Amino acid sequence: LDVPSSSRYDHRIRYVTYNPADVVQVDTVLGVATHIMLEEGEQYLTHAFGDSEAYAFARKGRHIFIKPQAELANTNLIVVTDRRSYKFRLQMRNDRNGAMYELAFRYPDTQARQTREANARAAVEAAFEQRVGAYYNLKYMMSGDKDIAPVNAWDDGRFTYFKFSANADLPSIYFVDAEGNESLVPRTTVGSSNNIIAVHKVNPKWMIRLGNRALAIFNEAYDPNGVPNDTGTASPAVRRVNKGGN
Amino acid sequence: LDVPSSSRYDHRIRYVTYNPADVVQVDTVLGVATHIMLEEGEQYLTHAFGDSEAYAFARKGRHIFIKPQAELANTNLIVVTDRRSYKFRLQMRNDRNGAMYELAFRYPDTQARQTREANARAAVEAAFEQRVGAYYNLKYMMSGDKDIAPVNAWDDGRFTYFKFSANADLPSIYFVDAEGNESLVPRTTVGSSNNIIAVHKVNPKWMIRLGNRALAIFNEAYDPNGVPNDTGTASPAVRRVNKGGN
Amino acid sequence: CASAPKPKQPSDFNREPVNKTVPVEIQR
Amino acid sequence: CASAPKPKQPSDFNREPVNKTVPVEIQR
Amino acid sequence: LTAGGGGGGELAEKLQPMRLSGSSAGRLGNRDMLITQGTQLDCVLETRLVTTQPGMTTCHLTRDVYSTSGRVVLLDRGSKVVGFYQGGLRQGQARIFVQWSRIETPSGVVINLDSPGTGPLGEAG
Amino acid sequence: LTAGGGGGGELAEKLQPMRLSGSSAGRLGNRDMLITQGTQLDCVLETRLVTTQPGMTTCHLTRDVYSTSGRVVLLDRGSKVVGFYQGGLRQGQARIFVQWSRIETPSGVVINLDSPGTGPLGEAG
Amino acid sequence: RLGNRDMLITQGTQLDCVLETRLVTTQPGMTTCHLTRDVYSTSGRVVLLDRGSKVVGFYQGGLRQGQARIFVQWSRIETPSGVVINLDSPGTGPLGEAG
Amino acid sequence: DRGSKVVGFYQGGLRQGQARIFVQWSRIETPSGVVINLDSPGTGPLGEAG
Repeated sequence: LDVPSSSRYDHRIRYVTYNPADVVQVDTVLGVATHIMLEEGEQYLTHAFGDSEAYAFARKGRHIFIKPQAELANTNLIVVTDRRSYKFRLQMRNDRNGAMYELAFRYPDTQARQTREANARAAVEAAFEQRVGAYYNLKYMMSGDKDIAPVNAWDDGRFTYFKFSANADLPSIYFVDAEGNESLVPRTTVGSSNNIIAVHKVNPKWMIRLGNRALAIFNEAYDPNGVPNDTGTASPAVRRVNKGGN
Repeated sequence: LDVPSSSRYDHRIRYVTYNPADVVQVDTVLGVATHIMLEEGEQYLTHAFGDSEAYAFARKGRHIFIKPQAELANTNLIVVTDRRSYKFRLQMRNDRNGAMYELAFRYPDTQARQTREANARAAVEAAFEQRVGAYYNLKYMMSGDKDIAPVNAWDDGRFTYFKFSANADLPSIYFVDAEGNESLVPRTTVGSSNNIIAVHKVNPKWMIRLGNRALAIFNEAYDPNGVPNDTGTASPAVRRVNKGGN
Repeated sequence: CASAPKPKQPSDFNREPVNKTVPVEIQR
Repeated sequence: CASAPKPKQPSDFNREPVNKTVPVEIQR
Repeated sequence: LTAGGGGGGELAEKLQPMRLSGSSAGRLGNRDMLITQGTQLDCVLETRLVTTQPGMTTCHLTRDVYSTSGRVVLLDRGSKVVGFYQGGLRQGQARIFVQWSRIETPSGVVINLDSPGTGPLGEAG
Repeated sequence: LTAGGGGGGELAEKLQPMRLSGSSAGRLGNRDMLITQGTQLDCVLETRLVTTQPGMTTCHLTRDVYSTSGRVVLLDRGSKVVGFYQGGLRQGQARIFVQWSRIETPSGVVINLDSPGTGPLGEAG
Repeated sequence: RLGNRDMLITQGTQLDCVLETRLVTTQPGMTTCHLTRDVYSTSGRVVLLDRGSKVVGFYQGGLRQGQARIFVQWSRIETPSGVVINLDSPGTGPLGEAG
Repeated sequence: DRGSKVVGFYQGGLRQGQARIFVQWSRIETPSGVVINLDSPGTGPLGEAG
């Protein structure tokens, strides 16, 4: 018998924390409607009264209304849904005092699941932004149409960043292989003012094109090894884990 | 006779360990509906009563509700599913106390089987990971376009492994036979950072292509005999047993 | 006889560093 | 008259070992 | 358990009036969160284009695109626009009609613009 | 046992308005688990391709593919893409349309991308 | 996500067999070939198709002018131990060129 | 006002013997936000059609 715990503003609003191995003692008074609230997204499956006639039941989605329709209506309500099955011990109150206007549920496991995920996301963002112990390469040269040149260019061993001035059109950057052929490389545009193009590869030679102008970028300290990606993310402090299982 | 045991929170919530050669003692009271649950994923076949009118039967998938409709309802409900056949001895109680709101089953055989499955999987994974008694061949030479070369290549006698640095694109690997023709060979990408390409064959000569650059890999200690696969798996400590029978 | 023209190739003469000054995104 | 080109055949001159150092996957 | 005269055939059909309905001026709602028709988005083509087979194109905005009021940057620079062409050229044609279908801002905003792609000076295709 | 006037036909037809409905901007939900349109996956062709008969193809990713925000590796390197071509060529065509249909990460992740296969610089087919 | 990768051969796997029956495309007919190598699972840890397994396919419709390859559909494979699986897969040359 | 932006379109190309294309202007946007749907023929500098 979990007895609904009354609120601080009114006695008519009582809260109960769910417990699968316990029941709900609902003290209904005569001539009121008790509003039981399910969890959001919970799909009602089936219910079963002790007397189908003692209480009047009408349900709309996750909203439950019951109403006594007889004297000495002491029965039970076992409403079962896809997620769980509720248990009520409907004990009629004879003096019509201390009513129960709505029964609200608290789910401990769901709250723990939601707070664990939020804390994990906070830790993930903190670890992504902390960006500790990275090594930067600044030995980059350029030759070509200098009017489309970046004002800076470097890499951290995983991505290559080209920083452009505020007035310069952002050009298109192409990956150049040993024979001189060019191929697309994926890029993400980062920076406070979107002035940095981050390409997802470290390469010795690059190609920058804007219209009919071309600039060649040369990595003068190419590291054929680099640092391995053991975690699955762009940071050494955030692991990518398999959720789907299956 | 199985008497279900009450929980420590409410005495009206009882569980019982299924025993196929024994009935359960169901202590129903007047006006209180009892919830009976079948196992997850069970298909209800048919139920049969000692008295149809003494109790009211309502079912929804794996959910069953019963409730007395007459005095001296001392009868039985026999319900059969594909997995088993449940036995119920319904004994009405006179004084309307000690009711059974919900009865649950603890199946010992299904969890006993699920424990053997998990132990089997743990043993198989341990056997695969142990990789004991393995002989490695590192006598590999290469010649060609060295800019797509691995940083290491070896074999264990069953697979050939090519390890590539973090900054290198993973190329295509082909199987070169005596006449010099190339043919496809299956591969799996292994390693923590997905840097190793394991091809499923030991061969004297290999070929590595990426775009328009080619590299040839030569096995300098080729063993035609190899080690036979008497088990059916990649490891000498895991069998592959025929389950299909037939 | 006629083939699709290639884009401009840059002149390999005026090779100068991209980084005149250390960026602030390197925290320097 | 005309047949499909073959892919580049690597030169057989600069033959060198692949393994300069023992891999760590061998655990050595 | 649970509860439950008519002649002049030519001259009179040439004198048939053409009545065009008048129009009434409206007003744009919020001009700080709006990019109106005929605004020119300047992007740089990424994928080399060959019109043998139908295909998907890709270009990246070079400049910030402001709202009509010219006060809020609505499409950041470096946004990725995605388009497509199809149908090939006919004899005598030297321009392929490219439709741009969606643009994706670096901050995550995604808007379905289904707009003709033009050359550097707005000539079709 | 069991219980239970209208004239001006040409000029008035040429003045018919072209009313194109406006668009409303959205926002991408999780960009750490998203590979948006127009992303360029660089894979290396495994099977030699001869277009006499329709057939299945196969290519392996050469590089890790990152999420839109570029912080998570969504499609590992060495994943196996599978696609197909059909219909052969016509006269005057030097490119075949290859559609890639599925990709399989080395860790077991499978996603149906029904995308066009292009050349190294995006040229269709 | 794939369910069990120790009991799975996924799309695009390259089975290497050796053709047994000499092939002449005058009449529609049925072919046959034998796997030369053990075919491992996707995880590369269990031998799912043994060597010597007998694949059975067929062609039809002949060639047209300008075509130098016939389309062969492989229909079933039967492992030396008894396993039978209906792979309705295209037949390709040694490097995967169709037909 | 001046500086209003007008938007139009054309289609169908030219036939032989034609040196003018029919342009229809669709909408106009005043620099203060006014929008009126004028669907009017576009002419040359002296009102010649197309």
